[PDB]
Amino acid sequence: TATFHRCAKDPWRLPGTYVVVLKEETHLSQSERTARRLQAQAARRGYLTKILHVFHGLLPGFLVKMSGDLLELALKLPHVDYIEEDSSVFAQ
Amino acid sequence: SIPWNLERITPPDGGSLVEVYLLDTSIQSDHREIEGRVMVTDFENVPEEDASKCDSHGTHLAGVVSGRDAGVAKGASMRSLRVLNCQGKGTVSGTLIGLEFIRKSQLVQPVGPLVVLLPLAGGYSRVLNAACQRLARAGVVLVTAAGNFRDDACLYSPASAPEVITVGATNAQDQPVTLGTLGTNFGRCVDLFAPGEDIIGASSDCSTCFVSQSGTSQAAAHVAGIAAMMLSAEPELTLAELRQRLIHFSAKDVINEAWFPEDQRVLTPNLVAALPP
Repeated sequence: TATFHRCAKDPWRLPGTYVVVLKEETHLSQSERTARRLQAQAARRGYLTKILHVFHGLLPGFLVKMSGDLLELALKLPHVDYIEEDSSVFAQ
Repeated sequence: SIPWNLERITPPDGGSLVEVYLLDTSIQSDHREIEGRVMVTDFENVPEEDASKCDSHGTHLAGVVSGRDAGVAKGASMRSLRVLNCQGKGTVSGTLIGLEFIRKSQLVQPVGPLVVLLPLAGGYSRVLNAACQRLARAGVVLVTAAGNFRDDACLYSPASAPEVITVGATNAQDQPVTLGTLGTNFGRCVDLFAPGEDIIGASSDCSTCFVSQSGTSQAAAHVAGIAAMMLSAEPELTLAELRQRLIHFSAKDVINEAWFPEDQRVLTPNLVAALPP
């Protein structure tokens, strides 16, 4: 059910860092457990991951530095709404 | 004499009941124009680069909102978060972490109405639009730059988020601002325009220096100042009522729509922001 999104302005993409957004009403404790689950599944497949931040207050989820090879696996995690590749913003 | 932009929005050191959060570059908070009016938070989330130049953008915009000599809402207080590096570049993730920091700060120590100024843009982002929508639904007013790409603002974020007040830039002839070969964005995602050409404001080159700057960031900073004045006079306004006030007090049909691409003329609001009397 979860979908993947990346910036349409290809030079503004920042591959290798992803925002995993969980469903509305997902609690911080569930977000932290989902992040740990991704780390454990990725390590079993030989990939190193890093949880840079865990979100709560506006949107539930987390920021992860990992290979995009893990996106199909990450989209199957419980509570996932969608995943977005990080991208640049600029002073106007 | 007075800067053209301050005369344009004038049909008292107002906006004192509102705090304006600024997500931008580092700021020279000791500049005489903004000293004591900008509180620098410990927040910093910036990407690596590819002090006077580092703080140029944010120092000027803080001056536009609340500056002693050239600010719009001289009574408003500001809190700054650093989400743009020395080259003016940030990330969607850093901006999300900053918006969450604002909400957390508000829950810990509530004050009056909050206005969040986002003088930045990237490509259309589902997550950035969702974080903005959630913060606006929580009761916080968000104002963003329409973008400087001479394009439809709906293709950029946070400009494309409907719950955010998206501001285009006009010049002293009330015409859309040109910025090199590009210029202000336009289209149905823009809520209104505001002065954004040759805006005199604090320069981080020296404690009392001033410089003129152009862009949709400057236009958005005018609207954040006008919103701070409106909310300080009528603190109970909802976001919908505030948007209705901004439209009501704007100058109507003064922009020559011929500058916009043909199909965008009916979709772009012909409104230039102004303070209430």
